Amino acid sequence: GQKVHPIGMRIGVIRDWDSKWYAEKDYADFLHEDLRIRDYVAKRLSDASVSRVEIERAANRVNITIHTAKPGMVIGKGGSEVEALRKNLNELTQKRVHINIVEIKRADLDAKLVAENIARQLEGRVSFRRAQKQAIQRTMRAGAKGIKTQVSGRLGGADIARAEHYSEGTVPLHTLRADIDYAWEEADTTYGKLGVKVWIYRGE
Amino acid sequence: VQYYGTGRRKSSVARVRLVPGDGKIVINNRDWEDYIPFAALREVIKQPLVATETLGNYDVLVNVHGGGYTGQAGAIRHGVARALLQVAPEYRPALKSAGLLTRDPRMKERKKYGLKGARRAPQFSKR
Amino acid sequence: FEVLPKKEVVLLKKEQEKLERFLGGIKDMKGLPDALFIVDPRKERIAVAEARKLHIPIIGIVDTNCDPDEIDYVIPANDDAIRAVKLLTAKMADAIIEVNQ
Amino acid sequence: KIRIRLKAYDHRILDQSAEKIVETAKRSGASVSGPIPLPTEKSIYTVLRAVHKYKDSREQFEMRTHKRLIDIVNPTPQTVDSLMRLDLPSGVDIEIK
Amino acid sequence: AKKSMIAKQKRTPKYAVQAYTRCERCGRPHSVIRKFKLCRICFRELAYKGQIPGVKKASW
Amino acid sequence: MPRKGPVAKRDVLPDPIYNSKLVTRLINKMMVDGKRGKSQAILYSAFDIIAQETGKDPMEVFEQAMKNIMPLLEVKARRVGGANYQVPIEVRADRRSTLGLRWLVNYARLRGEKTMEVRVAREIMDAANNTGASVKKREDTHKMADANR
RNA sequence: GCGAAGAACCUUACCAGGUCUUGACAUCCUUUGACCACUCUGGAGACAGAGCUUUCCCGGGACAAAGUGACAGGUGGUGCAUGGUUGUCGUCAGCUCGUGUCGUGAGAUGUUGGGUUAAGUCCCGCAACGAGCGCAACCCUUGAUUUUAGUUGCCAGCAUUUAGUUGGGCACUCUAAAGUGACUGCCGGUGCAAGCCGGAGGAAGGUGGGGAUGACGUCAAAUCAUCAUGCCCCUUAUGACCUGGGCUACACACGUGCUACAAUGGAUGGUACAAAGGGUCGCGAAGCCGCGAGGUGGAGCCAAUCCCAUAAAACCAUUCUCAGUUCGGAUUGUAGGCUGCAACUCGCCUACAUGAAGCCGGAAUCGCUAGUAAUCGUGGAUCAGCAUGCCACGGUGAAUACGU
Ligand SMILES: [Mg+2]
Ligand SMILES: [Mg+2]
Ligand SMILES: [Mg+2]
Ligand SMILES: [Mg+2]
Ligand SMILES: [Mg+2]
Ligand SMILES: [Mg+2]
Ligand SMILES: [Mg+2]
Ligand SMILES: [Mg+2]
Ligand SMILES: [Mg+2]
Ligand SMILES: [Mg+2]
Ligand SMILES: [Mg+2]
Ligand SMILES: [Mg+2]
Ligand SMILES: [Mg+2]
Ligand SMILES: [Mg+2]
Ligand SMILES: [Mg+2]
Ligand SMILES: [Mg+2]
Ligand SMILES: [Mg+2]
Ligand SMILES: [Mg+2]
Ligand SMILES: [Mg+2]
Ligand SMILES: [Mg+2]
Ligand SMILES: [Mg+2]
Ligand SMILES: [Mg+2]
Ligand SMILES: [Mg+2]
Ligand SMILES: [Mg+2]
Ligand SMILES: [Mg+2]
Ligand SMILES: [Mg+2]
Ligand SMILES: [Mg+2]
Ligand SMILES: [Mg+2]
Ligand SMILES: [Mg+2]
Ligand SMILES: [Mg+2]
Ligand SMILES: [Mg+2]
Ligand SMILES: [Mg+2]
Ligand SMILES: [Mg+2]
Ligand SMILES: [Mg+2]
Ligand SMILES: [Mg+2]
Ligand SMILES: [Mg+2]
Ligand SMILES: [Mg+2]
Ligand SMILES: [Mg+2]
Ligand SMILES: [Mg+2]
Ligand SMILES: [Mg+2]
Ligand SMILES: [Mg+2]
Ligand SMILES: [Mg+2]
Ligand SMILES: [Mg+2]
Ligand SMILES: [Mg+2]
Ligand SMILES: [Mg+2]
Ligand SMILES: [Mg+2]
Ligand SMILES: [Mg+2]
Ligand SMILES: [Mg+2]
Ligand SMILES: [Mg+2]
Ligand SMILES: [Mg+2]
Ligand SMILES: [Mg+2]
Ligand SMILES: [Mg+2]
Ligand SMILES: [Mg+2]
Ligand SMILES: [Mg+2]
Ligand SMILES: [Mg+2]
Ligand SMILES: [Mg+2]
Ligand SMILES: [Mg+2]
Ligand SMILES: [Mg+2]
Ligand SMILES: [Mg+2]
Ligand SMILES: [Mg+2]
Ligand SMILES: [Mg+2]
Ligand SMILES: [Mg+2]
Ligand SMILES: [Mg+2]
Ligand SMILES: [Mg+2]
Ligand SMILES: [Mg+2]
Ligand SMILES: [Mg+2]
Ligand SMILES: [Mg+2]
Ligand SMILES: [Mg+2]
Ligand SMILES: [Mg+2]
Ligand SMILES: [Mg+2]
Ligand SMILES: [Mg+2]
Ligand SMILES: [Mg+2]
Ligand SMILES: [Mg+2]
Ligand SMILES: [Mg+2]
Ligand SMILES: [Mg+2]
Ligand SMILES: [Mg+2]
Ligand SMILES: [Mg+2]
Ligand SMILES: [Mg+2]
Ligand SMILES: [Mg+2]
Ligand SMILES: [Mg+2]
Ligand SMILES: [Mg+2]
Ligand SMILES: [Zn+2]
Repeated sequence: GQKVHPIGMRIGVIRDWDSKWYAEKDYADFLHEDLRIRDYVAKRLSDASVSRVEIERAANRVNITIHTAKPGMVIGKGGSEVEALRKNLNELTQKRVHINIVEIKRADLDAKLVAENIARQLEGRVSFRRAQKQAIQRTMRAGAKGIKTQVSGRLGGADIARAEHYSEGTVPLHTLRADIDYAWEEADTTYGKLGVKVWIYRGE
Repeated sequence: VQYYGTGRRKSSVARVRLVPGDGKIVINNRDWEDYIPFAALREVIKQPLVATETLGNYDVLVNVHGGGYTGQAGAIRHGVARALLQVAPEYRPALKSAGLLTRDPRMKERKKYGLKGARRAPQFSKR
Repeated sequence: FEVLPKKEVVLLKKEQEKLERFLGGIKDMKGLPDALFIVDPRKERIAVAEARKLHIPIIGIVDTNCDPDEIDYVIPANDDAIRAVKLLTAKMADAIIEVNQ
Repeated sequence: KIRIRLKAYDHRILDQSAEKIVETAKRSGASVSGPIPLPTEKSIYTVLRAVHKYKDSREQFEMRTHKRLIDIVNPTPQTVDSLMRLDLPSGVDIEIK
Repeated sequence: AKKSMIAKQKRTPKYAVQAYTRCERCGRPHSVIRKFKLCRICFRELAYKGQIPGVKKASW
Repeated sequence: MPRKGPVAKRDVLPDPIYNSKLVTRLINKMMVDGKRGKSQAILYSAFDIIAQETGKDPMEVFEQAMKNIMPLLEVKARRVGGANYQVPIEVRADRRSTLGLRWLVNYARLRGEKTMEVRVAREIMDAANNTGASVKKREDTHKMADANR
């Protein structure tokens, strides 16, 4: 049986959209400009541990917020990387772009970051069990109420693919006021392609 | 000098107003036999005034919209029942005894995907 | 007094009823008892076995069909009826009363 | 004699914006008529759930637009200046006639 | 043949009725909604991510 | 095998003109495609014909006919030893009236006059005099039960 | 009636013929920096040949023509190497853990037994006492109602008009934010209890109606053709461009539907009552013309305002009078209407003519437990045009359930 995307089940219920702008007659072009912005930002700040990007619009003016774990790489020594990004985004959109940076405290409590971590260990040939268990350990000692991870694919370069999952605490997926974060990332292996799924049930 | 009631049935809603008079029923500025040319519908509409013995003491002027003719009649009946309930508290048992104060809750259901209706399903064949 | 809208009346009341019915007067058991009194070791084999595992001495009236070797201070008698059990229990209780003062 | 129409995808931020506009207009002006709730408009998008087969398994999505209307009757320079100088949240769309 | 298909769809056609629509993320010809310019699959995944404003899963 | 027990029963309403539930059940049994008004007017016209010809109220004529075409015994299938056989059984009151109305309408639709009001009126009048298609339908049902008793 | 929420050209991946080779699509290289657009000649078109021609900005950059690689390009294969997404049992009721006890041990108990429930839902027993993910609740909608708010909504008491029109007012419907309300809560019986049968009040009574929600697992189930990807193949061709055809073929068999076989009906005339939706390179009113499909005309609208927009069954009169017919509409002949460069293969619609089978369907088989089935219309996505399909909306509105 299939499950519904836990984030999709909570958009508008207890969660919020990542694109907080309203438009009519200029909706498709705004949407695809936002998609291009997101892709270009994701391809530039790859190794900066970026957790979330949100975009807003108001009268020929694009505001971008980048929730990231370590702002020192994003916000440079005095504004080198930020201004390079802003100029490139200006040339990409032909608008006026203002870039705002915030820092994620307790970065082990965010699902995308831990999924990136597990994918990075798996790409570096670290046993899947070790990576999953250690990520669970750190996430739980960071103050979570529940963690669940699974890794699926040609595990260890075998001929037949399978999936293995581990958990600690509780993750109630059917409760609507439960605030589960969720992330899926791919690891690029010489044997194929591996998938890492992470559910984090926080206090809310 | 005016007793008001609001009736509803299916998607029909009716503003019923009741004034002392002779028995003249008015529906949407149209006569109640010209608006309703059948007879059983008139019987069901005047059930609330027959349950109690106050049939000919009142005039009802109504303002209905939504739904169809039987829905029109049901909404009118509910509205006049509530107006009579407003006239005197002692009418409350009798109108409750015939179920004329209940607003009928059953409304048309929802079309479901994979089905041809609310419940009707496609024809099934093993082979 | 009220913390739930209606779940108190629905659940909590029967919860206390059943819990106190099972528990009795041991709501303030500070530690393990220094002795036990058993009406009969046949119908209460679980209790006497559990006490034996804890090496706690026991005292109990038994019938002609009970096991006396498990109780170290066995006192066979007629555990049926009411007067005999009440008399033996009252004797043991006012006996402990005259010494615990 | 001044019309304002506010439209958004959720009623919380739009409620805040409408109440704030009413507050500022009352402060710097003389009169205002309370926000009339215009009917919300919703559109439904039915999409096949699978990638290849399975017509009978689908998924509905929806999109709702919430609207409010405000009138200022006694227009004064302070009221107009304060209303035009407001900074409404992003995601709430304002139209002044 | 996919990049040639996308490039030909982007080019101005010889006749006005020659023109058709493709999904702007993946160059898919069928099932393209034209408020979003997205095929059904890209629409579904972007809606689950939360990157299409206003749209939410419909319960009603 | 599942069924969890007896179920509730429907609560029909007395007719606005002839204040009886059985008239309502007959009207419902004649209904087609949810057209209450057509069958209702047809029944009113048929009772007009009855009152015109016989000269008495149509309600007692209708009740006499229904009393004359309600069954008592009926044949039901029983599967024993790998073979199915017909056997006698007695109907409840509800099934009694149900079969009466079903046969009345079924054999009134099969008569040979121009309209439907005439067909219904003639079938009712025949049933009130122990004659007609609906009358013989319960005669053999009594016969079929006896031959397998 | 599955991908396909729109195959005349395009889509298009297939075929025939005509053409191209660092390339239709990307980065870097080397010279030039705005190239493209336009006119005419030839050609079915792709393409070639002449003129006007190309206006980068502040050495940077993205665009731009030429020549050359490094490279690009595959809807090519393997779903039995994969990621992701989905079906199915099935919204079926299960899947486990902590601390104790019983076993030499793997293990067991709780989770077995009797009742009850929609349910591992709950009760009573019982060497177990509890908890967690699944059930239930939190979310959406519908049925009653209070406060806040009265325009584009409503019109009662008032003047007005072809008209709720204009004045005037939020009284009433309505709209939409926040609350209230239902819990076997109270009564009688029954039971040790859970519970079961009836009763009161109430808009609503036994999780009130309906959604979203799919645990652990099964089928090497579906998809390399939405996407991505290991490995294996092609590289003057398995890549790329074009015009024409094909996916619409037809002795036949199966699946899902639409229209009927008539009097509860056909034709003609009159005449009521909805809901949910769509509209700015868009919806398109009045008036005039046409037998009709339509044409013309341009009002009001970025819309609770204007348009789509005639609801149809139902009801009332006249007629037909049981007839393969005043039923039924296939099939074919002629004349037209729109969209589009273009309607032959192969669009939809109209007028006149023609008027096939078909008399309620064999063995057999399907759906449905209430505003349901049955029936009547309406809107939307895809969309220049094209649906009897799909997804939603209301009007009228049943029969039956003894039982396993
Ligand atoms: Mg499933
Ligand atoms: Mg998902
Ligand atoms: Mg998931
Ligand atoms: Mg998988
Ligand atoms: Mg009126
Ligand atoms: Mg009116
Ligand atoms: Mg009136
Ligand atoms: Mg009038
Ligand atoms: Mg209504
Ligand atoms: Mg559904
Ligand atoms: Mg279907
Ligand atoms: Mg089918
Ligand atoms: Mg079959
Ligand atoms: Mg689709
Ligand atoms: Mg899909
Ligand atoms: Mg399926
Ligand atoms: Mg479902
Ligand atoms: Mg590709
Ligand atoms: Mg097209
Ligand atoms: Mg019943
Ligand atoms: Mg009726
Ligand atoms: Mg189907
Ligand atoms: Mg086809
Ligand atoms: Mg071609
Ligand atoms: Mg390649
Ligand atoms: Mg392989
Ligand atoms: Mg394959
Ligand atoms: Mg696979
Ligand atoms: Mg498979
Ligand atoms: Mg296969
Ligand atoms: Mg798979
Ligand atoms: Mg295989
Ligand atoms: Mg199973
Ligand atoms: Mg199982
Ligand atoms: Mg089990
Ligand atoms: Mg066992
Ligand atoms: Mg449970
Ligand atoms: Mg649930
Ligand atoms: Mg309402
Ligand atoms: Mg009751
Ligand atoms: Mg309902
Ligand atoms: Mg509910
Ligand atoms: Mg296979
Ligand atoms: Mg299978
Ligand atoms: Mg198979
Ligand atoms: Mg296959
Ligand atoms: Mg490939
Ligand atoms: Mg691919
Ligand atoms: Mg495929
Ligand atoms: Mg394939
Ligand atoms: Mg495709
Ligand atoms: Mg169908
Ligand atoms: Mg049909
Ligand atoms: Mg005809
Ligand atoms: Mg007519
Ligand atoms: Mg109407
Ligand atoms: Mg409307
Ligand atoms: Mg349209
Ligand atoms: Mg229309
Ligand atoms: Mg309409
Ligand atoms: Mg013939
Ligand atoms: Mg033809
Ligand atoms: Mg043609
Ligand atoms: Mg054609
Ligand atoms: Mg003709
Ligand atoms: Mg001929
Ligand atoms: Mg014949
Ligand atoms: Mg015939
Ligand atoms: Mg069946
Ligand atoms: Mg059922
Ligand atoms: Mg139908
Ligand atoms: Mg029809
Ligand atoms: Mg229709
Ligand atoms: Mg229909
Ligand atoms: Mg329609
Ligand atoms: Mg349509
Ligand atoms: Mg169309
Ligand atoms: Mg259709
Ligand atoms: Mg057609
Ligand atoms: Mg249909
Ligand atoms: Mg049953
Ligand atoms: Zn796509």
